[PDB]
Amino acid sequence: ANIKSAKKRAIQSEKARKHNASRRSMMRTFIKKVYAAIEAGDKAAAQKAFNEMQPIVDRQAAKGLIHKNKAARHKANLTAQINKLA
Amino acid sequence: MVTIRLARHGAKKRPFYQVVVADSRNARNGRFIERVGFFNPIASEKEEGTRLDLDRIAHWVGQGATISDRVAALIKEVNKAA
Amino acid sequence: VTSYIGGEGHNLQEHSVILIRGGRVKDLPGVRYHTVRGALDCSGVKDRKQARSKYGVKRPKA
Amino acid sequence: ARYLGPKLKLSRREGTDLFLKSGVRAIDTKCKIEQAPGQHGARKPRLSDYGVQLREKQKVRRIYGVLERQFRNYYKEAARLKGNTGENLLALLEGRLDNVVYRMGFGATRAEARQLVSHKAIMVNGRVVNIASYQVSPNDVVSIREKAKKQSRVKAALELAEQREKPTWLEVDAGKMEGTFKRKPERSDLSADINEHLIVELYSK
Amino acid sequence: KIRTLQGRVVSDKMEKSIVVAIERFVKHPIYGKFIKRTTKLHVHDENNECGIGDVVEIRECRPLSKTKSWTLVRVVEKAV
Amino acid sequence: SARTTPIARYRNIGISAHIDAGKTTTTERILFYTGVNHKIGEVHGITITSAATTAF
Amino acid sequence: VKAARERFGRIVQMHANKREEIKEVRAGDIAAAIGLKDVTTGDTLCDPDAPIILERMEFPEPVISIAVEPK
RNA sequence: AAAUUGAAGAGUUUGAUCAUGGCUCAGAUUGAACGCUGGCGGCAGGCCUAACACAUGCAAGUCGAACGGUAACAGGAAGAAGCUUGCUUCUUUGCUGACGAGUGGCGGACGGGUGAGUAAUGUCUGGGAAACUGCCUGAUGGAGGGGGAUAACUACUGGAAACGGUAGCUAAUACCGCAUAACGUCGCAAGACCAAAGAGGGGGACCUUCGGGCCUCUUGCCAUCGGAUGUGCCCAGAUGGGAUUAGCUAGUAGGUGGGGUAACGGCUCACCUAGGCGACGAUCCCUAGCUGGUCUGAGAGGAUGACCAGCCACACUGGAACUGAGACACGGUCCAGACUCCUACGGGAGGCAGCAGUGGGGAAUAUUGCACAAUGGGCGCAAGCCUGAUGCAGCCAUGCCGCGUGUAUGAAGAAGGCCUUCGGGUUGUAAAGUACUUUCAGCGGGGAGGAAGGGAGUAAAGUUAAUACCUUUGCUCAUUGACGUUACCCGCAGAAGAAGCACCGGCUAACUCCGUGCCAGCAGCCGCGGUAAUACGGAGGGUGCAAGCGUUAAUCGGAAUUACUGGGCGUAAAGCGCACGCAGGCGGUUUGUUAAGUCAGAUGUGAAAUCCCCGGGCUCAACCUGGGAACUGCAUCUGAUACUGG
Ligand SMILES: [Mg+2]
Ligand SMILES: [Mg+2]
Ligand SMILES: [Mg+2]
Ligand SMILES: [Mg+2]
Ligand SMILES: [Mg+2]
Ligand SMILES: [Mg+2]
Ligand SMILES: [Mg+2]
Ligand SMILES: [Mg+2]
Ligand SMILES: [Mg+2]
Ligand SMILES: [Mg+2]
Ligand SMILES: [Mg+2]
Ligand SMILES: [Mg+2]
Ligand SMILES: [Mg+2]
Ligand SMILES: [Mg+2]
Ligand SMILES: [Mg+2]
Ligand SMILES: [Mg+2]
Ligand SMILES: [Mg+2]
Ligand SMILES: [Mg+2]
Ligand SMILES: [Mg+2]
Repeated sequence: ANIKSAKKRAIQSEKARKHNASRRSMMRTFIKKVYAAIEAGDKAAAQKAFNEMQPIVDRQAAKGLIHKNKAARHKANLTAQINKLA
Repeated sequence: MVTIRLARHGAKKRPFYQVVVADSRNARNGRFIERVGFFNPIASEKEEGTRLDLDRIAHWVGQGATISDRVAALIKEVNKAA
Repeated sequence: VTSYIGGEGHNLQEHSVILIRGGRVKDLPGVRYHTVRGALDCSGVKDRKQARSKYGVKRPKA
Repeated sequence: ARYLGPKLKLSRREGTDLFLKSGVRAIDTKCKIEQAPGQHGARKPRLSDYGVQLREKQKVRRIYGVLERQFRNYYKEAARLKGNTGENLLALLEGRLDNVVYRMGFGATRAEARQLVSHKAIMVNGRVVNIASYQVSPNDVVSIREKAKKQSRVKAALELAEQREKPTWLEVDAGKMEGTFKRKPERSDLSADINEHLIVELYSK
Repeated sequence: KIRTLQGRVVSDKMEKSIVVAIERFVKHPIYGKFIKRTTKLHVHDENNECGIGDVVEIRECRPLSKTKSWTLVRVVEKAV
Repeated sequence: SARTTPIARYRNIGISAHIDAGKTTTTERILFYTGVNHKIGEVHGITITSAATTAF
Repeated sequence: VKAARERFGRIVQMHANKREEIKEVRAGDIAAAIGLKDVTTGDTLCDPDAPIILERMEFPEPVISIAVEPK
């Protein structure tokens, strides 16, 4: 980068990348656990995982790491699949 | 940011400004939304050098537009001198 | 291409770097361009003081 | 932008008076009107259909002291203007300032009229102009700066003014040397010896 | 109120979809002769209530597929 | 604007001699002695002569 | 010498460790100009008011002549 | 009133004619080049080639009124007072006027450049639904309580540089929980969950821990629902050439589910069906940014897409994402490829299709200028700072416009030149001389306007506890101009310094003499030159334009010479050797219906500029500009039903 501004933006974007990727990685795991419970056929634990994951996506939506409509899609289709199964 | 701005047309050394509503992210003589009025700082002093439709200006400022410093000087001057 | 050299006499030879212009010569078949006298290597016609601009002749002082 | 050559060769070319001299002496005394310039001017050739139209245009250009660029602009303006282009062009050439300066009596020649207008010697409605192409509108007044009011040349032109015919569309006052442009003259004001449709025939080629 | 186009169905083989041909007369830009121009559209058709040559009423809608943006409103004549 | 150095101070000289009499060596040494003289005054680089140069 | 009109600018001085841009050149000094359209050795560039020619120039006549063809 | 009301031909085939038919010219126009020549000013334009490579300098910063701080210069108190005349004021501390680097916020996705790619993830016109949207707005409400890190810094230390590496320390409007939770999200409902940040100014009673408490003003923060603006998506029509390109497609075409996008969608995946496009030109190949518009044309058309404005696409090339409201980002990151540069050889750096400029290519296209004075943009409470956007300046007759290079008089009419029937005319008022003038250019002086604002205050009103702080409006004061020695005006003297280019056989305005002798040469066409050349070369004379004049290049017109307007096919070019026949084109006549074509009205749109009309300002004009007209093109509603269609 040939400008102080661009240089500073490089390091800031690097920190933002790592920090945001940490939230994304930790977030996807809960959806993956719920999805695994789906063919695991559990009844209490499926809702347990859903109740544990529905708040974590909300912080992400609030800070904008994801979009609120994306979080709505996740929780809506997940609860649809759980209501279908249980 | 919708803003009230002046587009400088006319031959060089004799400006002539078009008072128009536009977007802040556009050039001075670039894409605008709709014309409001004009201004001539080289007016003959015997013919009017500032025409400016206050109706659309009021509509836009109530809509959420921003009036530039030169435009504000014009509103003040027209509302006092007439 | 082949180009025609107008005017009375010329000082042109092998490896001469000229500037040709358009214009077809009817009598010579195959010739469709003229040589601009007074530009680059081509010299002005000598003793031609009518229509000098046609042949790149500076105004003679008189 | 101006002809600096002889002023009687032009008149000899058309075999008619051009009013290019003040008129102190007779034109036929001062030169040979009926003989064209040059050693062949004794012989009268045949003027073609293009010849007569060119001849008339080139004549009018010498009467009114204009060049071809401006004269074509005048033709285009007259053609654009509603009415009859033939007279409209003459109306514009009348509206030429130095022309009305000549007409109202401040110059025995349009050449001297241009000389005077060039040196801020003429003002219109008080405002001084030095452009000879200045278009004069009806109800406008012209005069002289007090510096050039002392000039004897304008005084001498004053006596020739009433010697020649007074234009209708001009009202003058030699007392304080000021004139007024009533309205653009129509066709009949100017001499019928100048044909107008030849011009439009030429420029509608 | 809603817009209205009417055409003739030409292909019904696709499941829950149809192909509608729209014919209109336009004056030729250069010569002036009136020629018929044809546009074919893929129209959503649930329950497969269309055949071949049946005149069809269609309406513009959401993009329901890669090449389907129109839906059946009514069919006016059947079994030609 | 104003002449920083008086015209009388200026010295326009040329080093001339036979081949290998040491003309380049002398010009390089002169440039070095001037550079060191005006660098020591503050403190207690690639150099090429080519055409005419200036020094104090 | 060539009776022609040119303009200066981009004057440069040599300092034995760098070459430095200079805005003006005073009498009794040596300077180099860049972008001169038509100028040769022995040419007097002087103030437009006074066209002066100073001692012209002297060039040694050639002593060795060969013929060069490009190949 | 006014706003498209406008249309020329000529030369050339033949012994001669008519026709057909091609070629050429007379007209406008240019981002022009070159030849000759060249005074001034205004406005505009200025690499059409190599999207060739780039040296050098600038083109994107700001905010201490966010936070830890003080590196550097100016102070404040002290101080051995450094000091002796307290003359000099020689230490100390962010202590602050201010502020480097640092964290953080916002901007860097705007502004600017180019047209390579793209015949369509493009543009123009008209429609839509399934979306998002920083800053600027409007309303409803919250803004409580903590925690863990880390930069800078310290210590050590690697490095030539670029830049670092380990161990501690330090905050925040950085980060993260917790509290709260609705007109928000999910869920048929019950129910579950989601955020925040403070910072500056002043202060009456009280006030200690002198830091505070509290109160007031301004501003910022959080959630929602809006508006505006901007953007994404979809559909229809239109938007080059080629059949010596006829078949093309396999996520292909549709469907069911699952995933994914801000949003709908083979976006994507797994199955299932067997599609889909194409002669109304698919596929393939070549070319190409598109539009408003520009040139031309009577129009219909033709050519075109510089400048100005809208949109698109690109940023050494090929990819890829990250951050971010917004990018797959000209001056940001990673990888690969080609190229170049520095080096201590240990390793590093870069991308002018930004402003200038360089080389190279070319017939050809300019200065490494100034100012942020004005408009505008970014940041900031403001002042301010940045802005190669912009304003201006320089070069270029590159175009348009204007104006000058003198005015009047001046005769056997000088000299000389030219021809001459030796009579003369001729250049020619032309010159010389005589009176007048100074436009412009020079000199010296004066002299607007582009300048609004913003500061020091001064008064008045709101706000509260406040005659504080702040907000709003008048008055005083100093002022703010790069251009710039501005436009413009004034006095000097002198005509003083300012004309050239092309042509003269016909087309086509302009004619003789002398040289040569089918040579030399001219020529757009027809054609001139073989001893008288109005056509070659020179002179004289004349003609046409003019600070320009010619040639060349290119487009249209003339060309009704691709004929839609508006052509032909017996012999001039042109009826397939003939027939059947699909597609297509067209189709007797009446009754009813529909309203597809057609027509009427309305409405919305057809960006602005440009064009055209009437007016205004630059002394006029070019130029700038107010209003109109036009943009007849598209959509949608309502009708009309004679004709064509169903
Ligand atoms: Mg001119
Ligand atoms: Mg030796
Ligand atoms: Mg040596
Ligand atoms: Mg190349
Ligand atoms: Mg291309
Ligand atoms: Mg960038
Ligand atoms: Mg760059
Ligand atoms: Mg450049
Ligand atoms: Mg800077
Ligand atoms: Mg043609
Ligand atoms: Mg035609
Ligand atoms: Mg024919
Ligand atoms: Mg035949
Ligand atoms: Mg037959
Ligand atoms: Mg058939
Ligand atoms: Mg019928
Ligand atoms: Mg209808
Ligand atoms: Mg207008
Ligand atoms: Mg318009």
